[PDB]
Amino acid sequence: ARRRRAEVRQLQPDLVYGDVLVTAFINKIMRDGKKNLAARIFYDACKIIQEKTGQEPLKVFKQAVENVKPRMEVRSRRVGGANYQVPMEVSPRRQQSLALRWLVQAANQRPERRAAVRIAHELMDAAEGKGGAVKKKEDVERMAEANRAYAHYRW
Amino acid sequence: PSRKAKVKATLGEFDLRDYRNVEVLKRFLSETGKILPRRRTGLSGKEQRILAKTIKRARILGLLPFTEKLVRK
Amino acid sequence: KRQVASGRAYIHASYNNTIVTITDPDGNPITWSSGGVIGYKGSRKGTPYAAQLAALDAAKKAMAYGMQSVDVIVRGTGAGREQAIRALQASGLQVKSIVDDTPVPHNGCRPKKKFRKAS
RNA sequence: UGGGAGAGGGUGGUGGAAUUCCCGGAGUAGCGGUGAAAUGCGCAGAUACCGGGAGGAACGCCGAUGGCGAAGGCAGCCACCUGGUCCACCCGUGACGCUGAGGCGCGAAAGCGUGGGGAGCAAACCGGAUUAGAUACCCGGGUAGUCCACGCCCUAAACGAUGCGCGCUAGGUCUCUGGGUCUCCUGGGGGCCGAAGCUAACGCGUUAAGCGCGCCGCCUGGGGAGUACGGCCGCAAGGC
Ligand SMILES: [K+]
Ligand SMILES: [Mg+2]
Ligand SMILES: [Mg+2]
Ligand SMILES: [Mg+2]
Ligand SMILES: [Mg+2]
Ligand SMILES: [Mg+2]
Ligand SMILES: [Mg+2]
Ligand SMILES: [Mg+2]
Ligand SMILES: [Mg+2]
Ligand SMILES: [Mg+2]
Ligand SMILES: [Mg+2]
Ligand SMILES: [Mg+2]
Ligand SMILES: [Mg+2]
Ligand SMILES: [Mg+2]
Ligand SMILES: [Mg+2]
Ligand SMILES: [Mg+2]
Ligand SMILES: [Mg+2]
Ligand SMILES: [Mg+2]
Ligand SMILES: [Mg+2]
Ligand SMILES: [Mg+2]
Ligand SMILES: [Mg+2]
Ligand SMILES: [Mg+2]
Ligand SMILES: [Mg+2]
Ligand SMILES: [Mg+2]
Ligand SMILES: [Mg+2]
Ligand SMILES: [Mg+2]
Ligand SMILES: [Mg+2]
Ligand SMILES: [Mg+2]
Ligand SMILES: [Mg+2]
Ligand SMILES: [Mg+2]
Ligand SMILES: [Mg+2]
Ligand SMILES: [Mg+2]
Ligand SMILES: [Mg+2]
Ligand SMILES: [Mg+2]
Ligand SMILES: [Mg+2]
Ligand SMILES: [Mg+2]
Repeated sequence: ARRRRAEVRQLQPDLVYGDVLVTAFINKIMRDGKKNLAARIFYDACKIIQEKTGQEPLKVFKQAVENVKPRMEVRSRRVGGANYQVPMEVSPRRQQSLALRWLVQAANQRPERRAAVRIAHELMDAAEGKGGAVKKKEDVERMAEANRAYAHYRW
Repeated sequence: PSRKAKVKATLGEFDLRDYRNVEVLKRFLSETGKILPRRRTGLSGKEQRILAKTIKRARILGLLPFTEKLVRK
Repeated sequence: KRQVASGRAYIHASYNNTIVTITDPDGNPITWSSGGVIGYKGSRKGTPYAAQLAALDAAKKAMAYGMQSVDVIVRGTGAGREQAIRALQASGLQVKSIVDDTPVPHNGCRPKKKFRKAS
């Protein structure tokens, strides 16, 4: 992107919750364009969070995401023969991106054999404040901050 | 910029050679005992040069300062 | 353990460090701090953050003697300079005033090569 | 004769800022330094603060695109001694002029001799880094020297890379310094841009690189070579 600033693709609201953030999460889950297989996985998970929990799946979702968003991160830079982890605030658009990506990433690290279960648990497990997705989010924030000395390199 | 007011204008008739008139001479020094430039004193090459000797003269006697502490930064 | 209340804060900024010294109403060191005092070794000390941490370290150790008001004196043109000031104001101490007193000769000693190449 | 501007020169005398060192107070654990670091310095208390003293070297702002000097070069302030110079009046002498081989004097920096001085800086040198390797560039130390007196050396990108004097040939603009009736006029300097013209071109252009006269110095393809030899000068380095 050297000329313009690329406008963000606007997604199609969820087939069930009419939410755009859901389509995203689904997309991230999807691999090899198997959007059907993807969608189902998320949904089955929604029904799994619906059981083991009394709270609505949609709301559990929102929360987890919110909990896994990083508000700070270190972006490496060159300064007179040396690379520095420069803490940088994190763009809202990028937060949602990193959050959704991480959940799925962490989710597939889990031990439970069934996909939907892994998403299910990771998701609810996230809204609880725990889970590997949230640990990544924290390690990142710990990374930033911990280099506040190189913060004057605003970037 | 620098359109505040040339010291010469912001003042009456005076004897540039009077090295003892603190009350007036002092008006030609910055927030720091530094001798103001022509763009600020509105004097001519010749006057400015005389003022210079006059001020340095006072300073030695004890009437004017050589350097003052800045009060802000 | 000597109660002073009001005093002076000397910020010694430079390109390799920022050391702060807090003195009584007439120049005597009550407590001091520096980039190295807080832990940073090497170039880290010069950073403005270090400055902040140092100014704060000084202040906290200052109020221990019941300090509340301070007159700030800044010497140097280092990086921490402005941060250290910011730090103090937000330390709890009252910044009664700020005056820059960096020393400058009216030309005296030949500077070292690294500071010459000048006219 | 009257008056002007100026870091022009020489001699004393003085002022304030800063660095270093020493004394005292108060204060802890570092400081310093770099791309990053070490060497180094610090609990026989450093760094950072405040007070006192000693010493040496230089002179901030003003100070410019400024000023003065034949050149090299000359800036804190005061006094003395002193060179050049510009203007006004048109008063005196009546070419008394220009140039200038030799000669003589002056001549930045480094360097030399004798004796002083020595704070900061710093060839050499001692270390720490960097690097393929650094006899370097960066960092910590540091002697000659840098400063003074007297004597010597006599070189340079000693440059406007343009010898000195005189007369002649549009103007515009800025500026320093005189005199005038002071929008401006008239001198003496410093800069830009430009008539004519000149120039290989770049450029120069009433500070000429134009148009002319006078006198001096110098050039004659590159390398060898500012070398060898000889002479002269110098304590030497070395210079001509
Ligand atoms: K010979
Ligand atoms: Mg440092
Ligand atoms: Mg006369
Ligand atoms: Mg003079
Ligand atoms: Mg002591
Ligand atoms: Mg040690
Ligand atoms: Mg001990
Ligand atoms: Mg002149
Ligand atoms: Mg010259
Ligand atoms: Mg006559
Ligand atoms: Mg006659
Ligand atoms: Mg002659
Ligand atoms: Mg003759
Ligand atoms: Mg000489
Ligand atoms: Mg010499
Ligand atoms: Mg000698
Ligand atoms: Mg040294
Ligand atoms: Mg190499
Ligand atoms: Mg080596
Ligand atoms: Mg060295
Ligand atoms: Mg010469
Ligand atoms: Mg020249
Ligand atoms: Mg000649
Ligand atoms: Mg002109
Ligand atoms: Mg002109
Ligand atoms: Mg040509
Ligand atoms: Mg021209
Ligand atoms: Mg001519
Ligand atoms: Mg010519
Ligand atoms: Mg010849
Ligand atoms: Mg031949
Ligand atoms: Mg030949
Ligand atoms: Mg030759
Ligand atoms: Mg030779
Ligand atoms: Mg001999
Ligand atoms: Mg030679």
